Amino acid sequence: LTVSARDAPTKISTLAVKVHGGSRYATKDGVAHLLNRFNFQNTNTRSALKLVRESELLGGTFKSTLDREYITLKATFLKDDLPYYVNALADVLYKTAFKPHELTESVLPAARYDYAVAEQCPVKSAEDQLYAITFRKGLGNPLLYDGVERVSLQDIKDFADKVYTKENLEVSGENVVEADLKRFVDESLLSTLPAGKSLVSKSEPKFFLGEENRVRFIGDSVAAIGIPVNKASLAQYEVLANYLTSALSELSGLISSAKLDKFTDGGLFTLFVRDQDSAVVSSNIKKIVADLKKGKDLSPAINYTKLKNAVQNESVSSPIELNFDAVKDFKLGKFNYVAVGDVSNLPYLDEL
Amino acid sequence: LTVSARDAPTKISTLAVKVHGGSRYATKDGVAHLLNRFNFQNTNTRSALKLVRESELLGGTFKSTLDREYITLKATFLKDDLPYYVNALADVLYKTAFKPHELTESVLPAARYDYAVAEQCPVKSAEDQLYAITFRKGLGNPLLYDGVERVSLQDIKDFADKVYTKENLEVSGENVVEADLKRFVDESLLSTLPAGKSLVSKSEPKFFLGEENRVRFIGDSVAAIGIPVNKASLAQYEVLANYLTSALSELSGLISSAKLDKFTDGGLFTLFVRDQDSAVVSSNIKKIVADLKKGKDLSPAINYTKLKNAVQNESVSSPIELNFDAVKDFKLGKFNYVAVGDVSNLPYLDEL
Amino acid sequence: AEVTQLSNGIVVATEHNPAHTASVGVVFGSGAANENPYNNGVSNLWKNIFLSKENSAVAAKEGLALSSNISRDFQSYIVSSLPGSTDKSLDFLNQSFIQQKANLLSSSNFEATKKSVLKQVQDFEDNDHPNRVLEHLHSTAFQNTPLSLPTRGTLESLENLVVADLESFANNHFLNSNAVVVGTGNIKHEDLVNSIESKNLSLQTGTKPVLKKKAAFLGSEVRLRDDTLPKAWISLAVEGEPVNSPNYFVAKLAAQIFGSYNAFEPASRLQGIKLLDNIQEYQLCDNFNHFSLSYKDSGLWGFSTATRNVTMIDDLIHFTLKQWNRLTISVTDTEVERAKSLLKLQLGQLYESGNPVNDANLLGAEVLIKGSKLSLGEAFKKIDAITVKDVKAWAGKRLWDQDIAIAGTGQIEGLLDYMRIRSDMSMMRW
Amino acid sequence: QSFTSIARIGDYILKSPVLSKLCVPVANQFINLAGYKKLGLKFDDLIAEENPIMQTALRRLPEDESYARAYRIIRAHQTELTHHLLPRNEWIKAQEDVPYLLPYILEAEAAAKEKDELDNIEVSK
Amino acid sequence: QSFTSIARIGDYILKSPVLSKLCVPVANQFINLAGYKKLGLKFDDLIAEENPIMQTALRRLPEDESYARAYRIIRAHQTELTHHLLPRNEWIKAQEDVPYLLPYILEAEAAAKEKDELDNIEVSK
Amino acid sequence: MAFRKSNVYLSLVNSYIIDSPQPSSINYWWNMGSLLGLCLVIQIVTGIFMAMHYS
Amino acid sequence: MAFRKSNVYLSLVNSYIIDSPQPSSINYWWNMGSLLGLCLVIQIVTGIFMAMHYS
Ligand code: HEC
Ligand code: HEC
Repeated sequence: LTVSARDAPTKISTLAVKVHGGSRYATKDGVAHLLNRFNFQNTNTRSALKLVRESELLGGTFKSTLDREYITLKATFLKDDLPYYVNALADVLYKTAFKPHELTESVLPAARYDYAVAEQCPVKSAEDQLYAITFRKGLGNPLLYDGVERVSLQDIKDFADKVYTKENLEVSGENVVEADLKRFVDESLLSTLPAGKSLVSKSEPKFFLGEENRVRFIGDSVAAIGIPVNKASLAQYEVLANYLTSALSELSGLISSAKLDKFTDGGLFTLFVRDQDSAVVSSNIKKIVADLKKGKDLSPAINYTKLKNAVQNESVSSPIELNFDAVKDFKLGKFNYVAVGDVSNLPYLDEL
Repeated sequence: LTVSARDAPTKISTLAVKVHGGSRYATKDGVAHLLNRFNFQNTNTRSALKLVRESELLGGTFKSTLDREYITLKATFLKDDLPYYVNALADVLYKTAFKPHELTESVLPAARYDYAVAEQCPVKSAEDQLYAITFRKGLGNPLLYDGVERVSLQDIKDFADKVYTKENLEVSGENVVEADLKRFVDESLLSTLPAGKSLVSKSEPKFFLGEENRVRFIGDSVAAIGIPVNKASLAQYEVLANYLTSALSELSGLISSAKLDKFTDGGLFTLFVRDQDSAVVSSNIKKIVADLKKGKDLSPAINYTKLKNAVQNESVSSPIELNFDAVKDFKLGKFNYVAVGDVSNLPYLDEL
Repeated sequence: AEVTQLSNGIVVATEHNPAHTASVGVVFGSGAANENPYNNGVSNLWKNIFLSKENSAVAAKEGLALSSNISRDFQSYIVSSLPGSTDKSLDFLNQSFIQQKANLLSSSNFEATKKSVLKQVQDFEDNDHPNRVLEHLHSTAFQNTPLSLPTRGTLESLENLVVADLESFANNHFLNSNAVVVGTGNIKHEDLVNSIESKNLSLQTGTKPVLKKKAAFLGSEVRLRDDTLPKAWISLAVEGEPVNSPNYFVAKLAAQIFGSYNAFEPASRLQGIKLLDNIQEYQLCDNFNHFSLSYKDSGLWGFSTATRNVTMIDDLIHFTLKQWNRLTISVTDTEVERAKSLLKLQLGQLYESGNPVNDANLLGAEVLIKGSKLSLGEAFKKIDAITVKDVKAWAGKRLWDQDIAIAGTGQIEGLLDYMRIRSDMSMMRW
Repeated sequence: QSFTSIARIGDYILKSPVLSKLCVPVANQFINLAGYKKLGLKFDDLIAEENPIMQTALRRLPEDESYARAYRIIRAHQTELTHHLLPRNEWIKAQEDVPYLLPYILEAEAAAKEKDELDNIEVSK
Repeated sequence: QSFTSIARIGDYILKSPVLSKLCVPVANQFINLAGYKKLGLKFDDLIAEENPIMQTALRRLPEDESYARAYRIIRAHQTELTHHLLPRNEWIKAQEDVPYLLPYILEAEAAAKEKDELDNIEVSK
Repeated sequence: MAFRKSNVYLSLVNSYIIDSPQPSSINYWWNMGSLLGLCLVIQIVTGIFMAMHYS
Repeated sequence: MAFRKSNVYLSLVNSYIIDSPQPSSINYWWNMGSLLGLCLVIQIVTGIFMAMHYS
């Protein structure tokens, strides 16, 4: 029930309600996806239609976005209309109706859409495999619903109960008067919510290395690697990422993506080499792995790698730092490899 | 250019032309497939239509089977009309038209069907994934065409040039007069054919053990293991398979299928645990692996495993033998594991 | 050729052709057709105890393989073995049909066997649509008559069956007079006849089984419409010819004319079948096969088919039946010739198989009705005899303007009424 | 009339130097008098396509020749509806006026001829 | 007439002890005289479905109930065309004549009514 | 596809008087429709024939 | 979809006089058809009106 804020002399305000119900905490393969897509449907006192129609006349919108760890309920509006959105968001968490038909007529469709869109971008199939082979059942859980294991209308309601509780959520109002936000968060239906135990462990959730999976896909062939980090080691893996995506690295043009996914208990560093023909994909990763095996750094990236991690900071969270103007050397231990696309024309873990 | 026979007072004969061109030696992913599906199409001197209209009036049919190692061109007919079916199979190897439209209108479609069917049977999606991980790139070649890497009309043709050669194929007459076959073959286009080098190696090629691969799937979940065998250690794995496929095993009801694929340079042993819910699959596999690790046998399978292997063996090759009555002891070293279906609620190689 | 048959105290029949293994088994002249609505599925229940894990291990050690078959007209229990172990078989056959006729039926095995066929049959009715539709075709074509009983037996009469029923049936049917022991593979005739005559005795000799009422055909239909199924499977037939009939082959040749077809297999679409012109323009079905099922009392001549083109089923039937009309008025000479070659071909592959368990089932069934197996060479002689004129007479009796049996499942809303289909059995004339 | 027929008669003429030297000129003049080249069309574009054979052919035609043919036909309609002729330089020069569809047609024709024959083949014992 | 309106008027008669005692008996009587029960049909089956609201409801009606309704209707036509009634023990019984489709309708009408309101809401500053 | 279905003129005749899906239970009151059709013909035919003599 | 498109009667019109796909290049000779249609009307109308005075 943490209530943050900010305020400023602006006109747009964005109220966010973070709930630890992401794909990690998912009880069944994809329930998180479905519950996210279920948010903002019918509540026992406000149909989905009226919520929209009404919100439009005020000048505001809603959105429910799924993370690998959260289910954020953002709500952008016109500052002075603060209360409406508070009670509105609350109303959702507390009393969404979950009618059997809304699932068949709205939710499942919207979900199968989300999945089919994702199902056609190999960098995202490579990334889904990366998490799956590194952190088996924790963050290795499928982000989206694909019906591999049937999720009934009940399963959604259950996971909705586990997840929509006081201890597990955090309100965060950007450009909002903190005094009024708390006053309004209280006296609202948010407080009348159950207070089940939060679902966040500070301990590192197993790692697994030297694992590889090969997925046959038609079209763009893509090779990628993921390396799990620690609660302190993630400091250098962050700069390594920005270093590999800057004009400072001789081999930035040989990869497509490189980033570090941060968590409150760890992280995964991902590097993707996507192209067209498997020949230029192989050569481009066989070198990336080769030259990084021959550790190198000097970190000229610092004071830039923290300029990129400066603009990417506004979502009320700012761990690390410090170990900037600090560690400046990187080797390359073990990792996990996934080859999506032209399988019989892509390197294995043996080579590399 | 080998030529066999048998002869009997029967009414039905059956010509065969085993050409080493199975998925094993495919230059691109699926060419073996496409070529097989391409057989019996138009030839410069006979239309796919006439071949059929004729053979029907003659009493006889043509077939083209694809092995992991062969491309069998069998032809069942009335004993007397022997010369026809010899020239018939000849014309196909030396002068198949390979017209661009026959690809788009007949081959591609049928090949697409073969793959559409196979894609729904999780045991053949498991067995394919197995060869892929054990033998890697030898027999590890996918059996069927799926267009992950494009194959042009030329490829199907270049590849047909390689495989359809004297020193690579064996005529295998069954229920045919030895003298007359050899006689007819040598005055048919089988002798005019280019004689390139044989594509068979006498040595065991790369095993790779302790490999695992997981495939997400909608339908029946299947857990399965594979074990590469030695050029001699195979005779025992044949009784291992039969023991588990009989009432002699205290666990023949926990598995769906158990067999040993035999080749001239090794072989692969596969056991599948297929079922509707992931739980039963989990139990029955976790058990077989632990139950076999604590080895057993004593050979009550002997004298039976050599009964099932007596009827099966009717196709001009009765090797094995000897090692039975001799070897009779089994355990369970290292293996390969693929879990298809509800991957999330199915075991990993870690446990087992 | 071969095929030799001799009596004794029981009747024995063998067919040896030096190959691989050799199988011996007892084939009873009673089966599904000899059951009742309430005890139905008793034979399919014997088949599974004979193939039980308990009995399977006993023959596995000894180096044998068990194979059972349940049909309408007969029943069979066969044991496979190596050429030399020809005596190991009889000592097992006899052990299970005399010594263990008290064992096996012991609870814990019967309950295990029954729970397994109850599932086995529940799987069949939920999944094997083509064969299920065919089973229902018999069910309605011969309703309220012996032949109408499904071989696997109903799902209800099955869970009401107890050991007693099994025993009662065995005691009434598994008899000396209603049985034939057969031996195929490579085992000689004189080797078996003597090995059997070694241990004398009879076991219920002089006892005859309870007779019944001759099976009859009835123009009718059964429509198991299931809109949730992705295809529409349908079978349709007329009263056929029984085995040991003047037209046994003439009828079998007519089916071969229209034959079988698989819309996805390139070679199949190239066949010399006039019907295939009409069906390929709009792809009326995925597949279809023509048959000529023969039995002791009656038979069924018609075809089965599956289709995804659910809105044009009426044409599938229309064209198919317009072709059948041809057999009475315009069947050409080359259509008949082609049939012979292809009949002989498929007929040969049936008899001449590399599996004695098939050969056994073929020898038993025949000698169990006509008391002798017709040599394959003798068949070809009859097949080549058949003239265009012959096919037309047969069609005039059997096919032209005759009642029909229809059965279907899946999206069959487009299958028109009985009377609409029934009408197509003929054509207008002056 | 079949192209198998047209191609029969035509070649025979084209072979015997007597008929050849006498007809080819008339034919060349007949064609330049026809005026289709002036609309940016090749003769094969004129072949009436409302029949199984032509339909079979057109489908079997390689992608590029097809898109090209598509353009030519549209261009013809636009020009005709404007009642002009294409600028002289855009006219199909006789060297371009190739029978590109023809091989496909003849293939299809003979294929049909056979199917037809094999459907009525008599038997002789 | 809307079911929203029917239930509005019906419930009101039901909820009042005076009106209840004076109407319901006449109601059960009117129902027995109608006779649909003797044809094996629940009154909800009789509701006309050629309109969006009913389509919406029938679409939303759970499988078990749909397949049964399907049978009931097919059964009724078959009976009606034979000019017989079903055997009395097959007649839909009083505690079977349940308004199963009614809630889905009421909900569908509710949703429709709202949309219409929200499509014409006037604004006042 | 059958002819009665494929022909431009017979398909009309077909979907109206041959393949037209009817409710199995319709009684004889549904027979009045065709009767009227007949009536229209009787009137028209008889009329034109009488018209050849009318002034 | 538009009313002219969905309506039973109007649609027949829409697909014959309104949305009917014509080849861009048909010339004035293709105008003869509508003219024959007009003649039929003129003939029919002028005729019925004279019938009111004819013997
Ligand atoms: C010219 C064609 C013609 C048509 C078409 C025609 N009629 Fe007539 N009708 C006549 C003639 C001529 C008479 C005068 C002779 C007679 O009385 O029958 C007549 C007379 C009548 C009469 C007078 C009854 C009587 O005393 O005979 C009635 C009523 C009548 N028509 C009804 C109809 C109806 C209704 C239709 C159409 C549904 C119809 N007619 C169509 C020609 C026609
Ligand atoms: C005042 C109304 C009305 C008139 C007058 C009328 N009809 Fe109908 N007609 C109907 C309706 C409404 C139906 C549909 C009834 C149903 O099938 O439930 C119908 C249906 C029909 C049918 C189907 C068979 C049947 O009886 O249901 C035909 C055919 C038909 N009418 C012909 C005609 C012809 C021909 C005329 C006169 C020349 C005519 N109608 C005049 C109302 C009328």
